[PDB]
Amino acid sequence: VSMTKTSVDCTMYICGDSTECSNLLLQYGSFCTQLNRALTGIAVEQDK
Amino acid sequence: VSMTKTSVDCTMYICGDSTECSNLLLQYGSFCTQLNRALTGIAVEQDKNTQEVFAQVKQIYKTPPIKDFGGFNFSQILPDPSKSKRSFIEDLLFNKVTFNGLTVLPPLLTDEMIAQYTSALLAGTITSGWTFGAGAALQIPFAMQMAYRFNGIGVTQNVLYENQKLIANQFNSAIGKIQDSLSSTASALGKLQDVVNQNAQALNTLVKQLSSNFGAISSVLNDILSRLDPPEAEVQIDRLITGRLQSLQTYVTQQLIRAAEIRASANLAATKMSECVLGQSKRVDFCGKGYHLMSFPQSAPHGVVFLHVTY
Amino acid sequence: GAISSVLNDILSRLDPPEAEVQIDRLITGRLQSLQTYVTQQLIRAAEIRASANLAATKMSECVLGQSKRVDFCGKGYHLMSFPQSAPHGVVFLHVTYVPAQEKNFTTAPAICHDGKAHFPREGVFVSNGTHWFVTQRNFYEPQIITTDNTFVSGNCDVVIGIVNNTVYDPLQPELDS
Amino acid sequence: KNKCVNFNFNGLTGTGVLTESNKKFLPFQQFGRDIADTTDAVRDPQTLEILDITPCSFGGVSVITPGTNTSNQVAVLYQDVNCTEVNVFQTRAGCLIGAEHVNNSYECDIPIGAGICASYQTQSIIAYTMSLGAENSVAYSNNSIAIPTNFTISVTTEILP
Amino acid sequence: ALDPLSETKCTLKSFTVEKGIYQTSNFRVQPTESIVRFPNITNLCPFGE
Amino acid sequence: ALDPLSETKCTLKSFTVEKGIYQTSNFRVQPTESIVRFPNITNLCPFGE
Repeated sequence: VSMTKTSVDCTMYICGDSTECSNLLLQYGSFCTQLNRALTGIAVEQDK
Repeated sequence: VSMTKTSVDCTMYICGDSTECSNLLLQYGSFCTQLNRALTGIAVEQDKNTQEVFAQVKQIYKTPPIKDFGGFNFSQILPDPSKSKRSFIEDLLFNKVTFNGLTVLPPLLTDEMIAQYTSALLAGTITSGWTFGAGAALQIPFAMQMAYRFNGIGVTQNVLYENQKLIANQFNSAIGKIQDSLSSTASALGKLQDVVNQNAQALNTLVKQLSSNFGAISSVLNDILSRLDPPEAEVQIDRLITGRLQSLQTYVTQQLIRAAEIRASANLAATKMSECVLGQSKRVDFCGKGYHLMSFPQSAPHGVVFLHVTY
Repeated sequence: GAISSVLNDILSRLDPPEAEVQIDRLITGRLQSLQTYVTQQLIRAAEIRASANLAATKMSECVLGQSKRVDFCGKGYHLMSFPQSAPHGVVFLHVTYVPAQEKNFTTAPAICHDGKAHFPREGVFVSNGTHWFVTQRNFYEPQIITTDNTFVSGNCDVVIGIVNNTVYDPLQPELDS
Repeated sequence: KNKCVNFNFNGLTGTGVLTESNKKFLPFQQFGRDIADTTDAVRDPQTLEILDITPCSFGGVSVITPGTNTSNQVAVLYQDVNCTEVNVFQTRAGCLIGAEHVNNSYECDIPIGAGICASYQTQSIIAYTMSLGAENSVAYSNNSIAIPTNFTISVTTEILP
Repeated sequence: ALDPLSETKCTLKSFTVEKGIYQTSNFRVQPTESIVRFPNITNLCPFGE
Repeated sequence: ALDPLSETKCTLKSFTVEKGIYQTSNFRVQPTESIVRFPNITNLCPFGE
């Protein structure tokens, strides 16, 4: 029925505690945010 | 039932009319063509979902001119001949739902034609009942239809004929509450609002990714060609190609995943339209809470609404 | 984007420290191809999994038994299903009961014999313009309306659209005999 | 104006159909973008006038044709393209060249889009509104009923991969 | 490049084409002439002086 | 960065906030000290040699 609700932060996984890394990751744009939308979207779906 | 048919040109998106970009884009093989065949496959599938749900009968059934259905007022569900003939509820369902190579294809079956299929199935359940879904349409009085629908749930036919006026007031009042809830509660169509917004967010997010650099000196191809030489421009342009190419692979991947969700929901609505609407289903809680008598179909933008009459 | 699609050409043409740059492009390019192919197969796996559950549902429900679901087994009232194997699939032969010929008749919710309303127990009352009979909703079979083929309840004043007819009580001619 | 031409303004460049509109930018606003950060309108630097950036007509070129054993006559569809920028019938999906529009509605054989379909009939290709089946005014009343006198055992072929 | 019928044969990779609609190519209106626009050249330098 | 109410607006890109729960940011405990520990400095390397 339900899966393991996981919310992997796109920034911390790719750039773990790094501001220089984060500035490079902003150049990709929604490739970071869109993964958070889906992962947060899955967690809401498992509750449904 | 269906999604927004969006055929994104793989070449125009990655390469904004840049010959140097296209020459490098061809080096990636058929990733460009595969993205087009996937979205082209989706757009054909959204039409199949519309056909399996709405294009269920090969005849356009019409109601008689005299609106005498044994006390059941279907004026709020039948098409309005004065208004794109749609019912008063359908008018609420349509009103309560809100460049760079992204070709938004139209559907095969238009909204004015979707309402005609629903009116055909609606007229069939009213005039023919459960006989037009199995074979030739056999007219039955609606008071007689509901009697055997009561018998299908363990209720003897005498309950209807002895309380035919009761169900008429309950049914007509129940339809009235639906119009009040749809007109008052804007979140009643929240199911379809999430679908059109999800496709809109992915579509808008797809266009916003063109402004992203993906590690390149600039997101615009013309700036790279103007700033750097040809042998140097190919490196930075490649970063935008591989960056924008993976964006389409992401968008196509999400749309394919969402297509499976709408495909499953369309097959669910296809089972309801083919079982719950065309006839009477003994599946408990399949047509919603309560013993299912019949279900009247209603159209909506890229969706379908069922009015499950339950005992 | 590499100098050549063949790995042997890169290793032969370019030096070791320069070959890794061009070989990396073929790796990420061919890896992206596999990630694309596997992503599509996992998606098509969801499509074939749905049709497999439908086929399994349309096997165990339609072949192994009878289903009252409309349009679940072909077109019409389901009688039986004979499955037929196919390459990487299955084909069902949904045998259905399709009414073809029809005729218009006059009916009523009940009949009045002695003031009480007689409802149809299992079937529907019909009329050929001269006499009243009872038959099934899915087959025309004129049967004389008896006390066993009907159901007594209420009176004839409450029922809307009720008519008058004579009910054949089997005790009457048997008692008179 | 009103021509698909490449443009090079003060700060922004691109390709699209230059055309005026009724919009009004602010005195300092020189360019304009849509919700998705795509340039949708600009102000001409020389003349103080607003100019919308309509994209050049683009879309897929679909070919409507019957079977090879039927005939070699075909029709072309320019998706989302007006017939003035390609006897000829303008459809909601695009400009359909090579098909005669017929008022009589027939069954959808070759689904084009937006309720429009085509078929090879008496010979050439025709265009028509998608017919949703044969009209059947079911005779309904509070006393009539249809009971089936005969039936046919039909065997439906359901294919499921 | 003979006729639209042949485009379907090359797109579908089959001589025989079935009754239906098939996407063979894409239509793209090319730019007719590059249009360069810039504000009027005001505040001239004092090179003539 | 004003308040959690504003954090939802820039997250959802909507002025009107709807009823519900929304993830807006990521809590990250910042480091307190700048500890840099190294082995005992006994001898110096002979770069002069």
